[PDB]
Amino acid sequence: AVQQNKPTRSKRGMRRSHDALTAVTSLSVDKTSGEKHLRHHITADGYYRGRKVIAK
Amino acid sequence: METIAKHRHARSSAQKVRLVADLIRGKKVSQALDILTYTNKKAAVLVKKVLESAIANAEHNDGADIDDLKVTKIFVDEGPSMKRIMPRAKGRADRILKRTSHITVVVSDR
Amino acid sequence: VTGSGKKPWRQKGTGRARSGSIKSPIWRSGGVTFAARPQDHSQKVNKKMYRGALKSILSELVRQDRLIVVEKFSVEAPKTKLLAQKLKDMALEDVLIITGELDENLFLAARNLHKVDVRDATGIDPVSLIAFDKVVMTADAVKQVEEMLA
Amino acid sequence: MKTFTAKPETVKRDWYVVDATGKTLGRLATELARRLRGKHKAEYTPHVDTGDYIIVLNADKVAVTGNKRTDKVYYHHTGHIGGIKQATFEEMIARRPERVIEIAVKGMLPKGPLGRAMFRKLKVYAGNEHNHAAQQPQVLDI
Amino acid sequence: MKFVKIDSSSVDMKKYKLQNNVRRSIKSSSMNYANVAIMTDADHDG
Amino acid sequence: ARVKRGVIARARHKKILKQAKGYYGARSRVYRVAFQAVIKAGQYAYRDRRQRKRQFRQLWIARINAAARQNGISYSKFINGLKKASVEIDRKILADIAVFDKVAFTALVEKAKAALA
RNA sequence: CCCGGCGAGGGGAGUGAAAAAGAACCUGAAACCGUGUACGUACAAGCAGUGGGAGCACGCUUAGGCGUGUGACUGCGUACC
RNA sequence: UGUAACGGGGCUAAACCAUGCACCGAAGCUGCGGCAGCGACGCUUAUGCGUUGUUGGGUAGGGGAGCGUUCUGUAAGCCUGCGAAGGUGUGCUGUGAGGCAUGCUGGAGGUAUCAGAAGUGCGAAUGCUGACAUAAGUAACGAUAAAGCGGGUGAAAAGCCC
Repeated sequence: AVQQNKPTRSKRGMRRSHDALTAVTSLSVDKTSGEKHLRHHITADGYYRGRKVIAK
Repeated sequence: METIAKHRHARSSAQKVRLVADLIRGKKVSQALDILTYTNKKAAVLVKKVLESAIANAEHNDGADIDDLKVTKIFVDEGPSMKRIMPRAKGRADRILKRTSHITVVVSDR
Repeated sequence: VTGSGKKPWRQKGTGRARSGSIKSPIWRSGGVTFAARPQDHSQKVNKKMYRGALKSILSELVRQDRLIVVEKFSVEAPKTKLLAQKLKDMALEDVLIITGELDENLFLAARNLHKVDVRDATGIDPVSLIAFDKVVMTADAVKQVEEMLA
Repeated sequence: MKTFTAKPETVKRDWYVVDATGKTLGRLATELARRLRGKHKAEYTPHVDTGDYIIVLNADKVAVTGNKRTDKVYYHHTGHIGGIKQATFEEMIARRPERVIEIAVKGMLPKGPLGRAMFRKLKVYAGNEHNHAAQQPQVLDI
Repeated sequence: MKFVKIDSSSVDMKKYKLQNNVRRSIKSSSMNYANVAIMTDADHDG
Repeated sequence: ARVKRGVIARARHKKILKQAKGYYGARSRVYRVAFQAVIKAGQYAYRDRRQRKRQFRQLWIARINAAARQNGISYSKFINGLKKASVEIDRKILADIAVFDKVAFTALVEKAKAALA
């Protein structure tokens, strides 16, 4: 180990470039309820592709 | 318009929090909440609660007008770092830092 | 200083600097290599000098026309009002008083005033003279001075 | 005052051509570098490139003095193991003749971005034909 | 009267200084003693 | 009596850093560094003010020697003809002519050759 | 009063000369950390600067310049004690 | 380890010998301007000068002249709540340490001048104290005996209750 001398702040600023997040940038609208939900995932109310399942 | 909001003395590292902020700047309000909700981090819930307040902090205290609104100035500035020990082998201790990050949100029509 | 003569830590085998005591000045809380003692700052002055210097300034007062001489000078009773009322007739503000013999009936009312000091011939000092923009003497009082130096 | 200095926008460049047949290698390139560097003009600015476009043609016809044809060597290294490669003047003509003139000029020019710049000015061909006529080659010889 | 909790960070501080100086000082040649075996080989007294 | 220095140290440091404005990284921020960066910067100046007079006078010549050859003569011989023709003109003004006014410079060169003949 | 978990923290209102006096509460510097804007940077090798030196963007002005910021390219140059 | 025993290009002269005329090129010399030290000059006459020349790299070191912080007397004086000190910038200025005015803050002290006494001027000393960067959101979350599911609580449940 033993860094012989310290890196800059600019350096680590570059190391953290690719570390940035990527946004989903896509959502859906329920076939019935009109709710916002992910693709292939159920709505909070449980509606998936217009069908009700959980009822909890 | 103004009506900022802020959270202070949070328990989190500004670095971490600073990732979420980049995902929303200049953006429409409603999108963020939709972005943060389905984003997964400990901070998204934290920061979102703030942003939720700035709005509610507006219409009661000022002209409201949500449907046309924007996030202009968001940033993070670190707060105090609490001092704690995690011991180690051979008897040496180590000073560890619980790091805290102040937050600021500025939401405006322009 | 209060402390302990022990080595704060081991001589060798460590990453810090060799230290034999906690009381050294480079350290916090105790120090002061060179410490002051209540030494006497007084100076000797050859007599004739002191006796020779007063000769000068007096001569220097006349050439400034600051010095003043008068006959018997005293207040009737111990009142600053009367005292100052006597100077305001003489167009005086900041002044010195010197006389060969003091009447205790006077020195009272001279006390309270910030701009005045009263003295007897044996009690004068060079600085008091220079200080006040005006000075007085009594011909009697003067006799004790020229008689003093000789 | 402040002495004049050239500006890229105000620069006026030009095209020239040469037939290298019968020429001596070294004595040819020096002039080619003089042009490209701008030392032949009045307005020369060392931190600017005032050189004029040049087009060589029929490089393979070039000649040299003495036995350097079978003697003079080229060396290049691959950044591997220490492995080295060498090619004679003879060979290089039978394969990549354009390199020759394209090399000797480089060693006679400054290192750094500028020297790489003015090197972009030059164009060499082993044949007698070029497609650059549209910019016109007002003729030059030496 | 309206004070903020109690901040004991100074406790872990004084324990760190105390803990660090204690070992670092009196542990002596333990790193070196262990290194002593290394010390008997890495030396090359010639 | 005792003295406290918290203040005139800022003065020094603040001053220095101002002279260190613009330099990269730790050299424009910390004093323990900038102090040796400025002191070194100065001795380039003392060094540079000497040699810039070399830079221009090796430039001015290069300007000239071209235009001469453009008029069909070489720098060296061109000068010597003037010194034989008794002309004290400096190399500064001369070069400045070749950029703007070609006539005089051209019309001038024949002078040298004339006398130098 | 509102947000907020009948939290924290915060924003309004209000007091107060002043909340740039809010409890961590006079002043509030530097290292350190960030947001914002002008310029430059993805063919360009090395104490990182200086000297020169375009172009760019500004504030002045005068009307032609003067200044500030950056700094493309180039000569030289291997820190301190 | 890689052209590698011209600095490289490249050079049959752009090599060697002889002869000659130019030219380039140092902080050297000269030119313009400025500062300071030294000596004689006759005035001056602790001084203008006139000059006249000459000197002015510098470690250990020796000598000389100085800047600026605190405190004291000068000062029951001066400036100051129509804003000190301190902080933060700009513009000027001096041969130099430095000096002056002012823009924003801050909200009450500072001190001319001339002498005096100093706990008196920092980059270091594996220096002391405190604060903050780094490597880094990397290693690691402490025995491999083991968890899975449904209900309840609640803002939220894998770790809480049944």
